[PDB]
Amino acid sequence: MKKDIHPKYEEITASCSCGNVMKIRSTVGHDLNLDVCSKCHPFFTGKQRDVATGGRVDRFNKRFNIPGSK
Amino acid sequence: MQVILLDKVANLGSLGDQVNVKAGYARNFLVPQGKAVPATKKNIEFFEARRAELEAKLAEVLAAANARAEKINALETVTIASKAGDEGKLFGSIGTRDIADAVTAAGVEVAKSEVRLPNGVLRTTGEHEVSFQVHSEVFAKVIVNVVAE
RNA sequence: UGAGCCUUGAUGGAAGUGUGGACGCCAGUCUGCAUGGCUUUAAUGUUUGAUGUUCUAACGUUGACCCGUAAUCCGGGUUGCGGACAGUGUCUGGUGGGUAGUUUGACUGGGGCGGUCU
RNA sequence: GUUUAUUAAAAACACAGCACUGUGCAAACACGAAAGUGGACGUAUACGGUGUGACGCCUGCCCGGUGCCGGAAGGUUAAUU
RNA sequence: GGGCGUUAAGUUGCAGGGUAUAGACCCGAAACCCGGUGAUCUAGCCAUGGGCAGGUUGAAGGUUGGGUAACACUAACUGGAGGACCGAACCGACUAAUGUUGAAAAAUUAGCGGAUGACUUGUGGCUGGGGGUGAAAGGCCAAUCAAACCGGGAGAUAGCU
RNA sequence: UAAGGUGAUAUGAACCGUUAUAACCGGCGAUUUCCGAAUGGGGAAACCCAGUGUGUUUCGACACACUAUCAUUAACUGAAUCCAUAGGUUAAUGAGGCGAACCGGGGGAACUGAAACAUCUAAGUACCCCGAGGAAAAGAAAUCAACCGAGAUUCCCCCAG
Ligand SMILES: [Mg+2]
Ligand SMILES: [Mg+2]
Ligand SMILES: [Mg+2]
Ligand SMILES: [Mg+2]
Ligand SMILES: [Mg+2]
Ligand SMILES: [Mg+2]
Ligand SMILES: [Mg+2]
Ligand SMILES: [Mg+2]
Ligand SMILES: [Mg+2]
Ligand SMILES: [Mg+2]
Ligand SMILES: [Mg+2]
Repeated sequence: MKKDIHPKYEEITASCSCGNVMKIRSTVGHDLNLDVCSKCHPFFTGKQRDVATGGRVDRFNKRFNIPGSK
Repeated sequence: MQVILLDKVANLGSLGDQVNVKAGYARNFLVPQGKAVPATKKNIEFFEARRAELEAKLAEVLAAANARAEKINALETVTIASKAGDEGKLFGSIGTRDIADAVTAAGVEVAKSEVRLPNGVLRTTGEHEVSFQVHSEVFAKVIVNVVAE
């Protein structure tokens, strides 16, 4: 639902089988929290994968300079 | 896999490693409160000035901190009874305070962060040995004793 | 304890007496040490895979207490217990009907049952 | 004893008894987005779930089939490299 | 040699015959799907209040007198049980007649069962449709229930009348 | 603008007007109870209750006026913890709700057809949700071409069923 840093997902899709299922699929990603900011100290964001790995090449700061600004 | 300790701590590096280091280990412990590291362009070049500019410390500073084992050795017996009782045991707590605080029983003061004793001290009353460890370059010697009341 | 590079060895300071490991078509040679005047393969460096040792430093805490707060959430702080474990991400061997992908003919004295389709 | 009020009162449901299994208490489990509540103001001689079958006398033989419980040495076997 | 061609005038309108894509002559299902409205009936349950002349019988236990070495045993009095009795209110519906274009879309009349209990009732609250509730009949969920009502997909489809 | 005129179902009464502030029409205003985004709090809509200020005051009062919530900024206050934040107060701006269709976007059927039915169709239609405008939306090559070259996006007819 979140993965804040990055968008998210929760888009639907149909999970076909052998030929076809007109069913539906959805909810993905995950969560976690408690991220230590070099500054004061951690607010627990509920990012997920692709969000967690993002806080790496990036920052922790710029990775937050948005969930604030905007 | 890229950091700069400088304040070596059992890690395969001193004065900060410039080649492949550990990863995910510093994200929560090393970097926080411990020894910050980021071996990324910016922080890198800034360390060169701390080294390319390089000592009077080994001759002078070492001396303003080496007299430790010499200033405190002939000391009068430490008489801080740790509530010896319980049919042959004690009541008083022996850990960090009574070891170092045993010096201001007349005035002088120290820092509880210099003690040298791996194991905690058994709550006895005998010749409590205290190997004062001010700095790596220089070590000292102290004692402690318990009485009945 | 395996294996890769490959580093130092055995095939392809001047005599004699000796000690050890080597293997045999076997009657033998190999090979360090005192006194005497490239590959087949072994050790050390290593790189890396295995078990097993120990360490703290991962972060965990659905323990306690303090504020926000006349909240059971959450966050911060103190404290305790756990601790580089757990757990997560990528990769990888298992296992995996738990799930999925792979319609059910016609003829016929209605149809179906039966029978037949060359 | 109970049941198809209004075509079935039974050999069906229940029953006491038996067994398996789960639950260390903020119990398992259930109602509930949560708070909270039931279980229980009980705490393994207790509570739940499954199957077998008031009180009395009892409840025989079969584990081949299916299911479940234990083992897991060996065979077969997924992703993965 | 044989197949197909080779001194067949076509083309563009207009009106018509046919064909193609379209509804598709008209009316009609039982149904499926989507979104809302419904627990003012009824089924359960929650909270808070009320009712039971109505009347009867009268077990176990006990108090006391008697009595026993002690009990049993007994006599009264108290006591108050029971798929107990008849029994009004109240609750329910076993039987027959009448009604059947009714007084009434389930009742009236005479009987009938329970009536201190798994009782009965007022007020308000909570469960929503493949869902609820159910001492279980597929019963009840507003005269509707083997899947409610309302609106929509919708002119569903109808080789049938 | 003007001789009439006081809206309609019915006059009638009592009247206003004929010159140029009587009507009547058009513009800008003034007023504009209660409810309704409803905004001081509550509420079964048009009702109920308060705080803090006010004027006239025969100086209790009447009514009036302000006081919702969010967001931006401003200043002031300000925890666990020195700091700093969290939080709090005040104030100025602004939003909030209606709205027919067209438009961008998030979510998205089934009947139906395939003479059955799963791929496929219906159709990204129905519908539901958000948003904005007068239109919206789109709009200067890491485009295409084929060794020739074209030259941003958009909309129209062809290429082609
Ligand atoms: Mg459906
Ligand atoms: Mg009563
Ligand atoms: Mg009843
Ligand atoms: Mg009579
Ligand atoms: Mg029953
Ligand atoms: Mg029942
Ligand atoms: Mg029925
Ligand atoms: Mg007002
Ligand atoms: Mg409000
Ligand atoms: Mg066809
Ligand atoms: Mg269609």
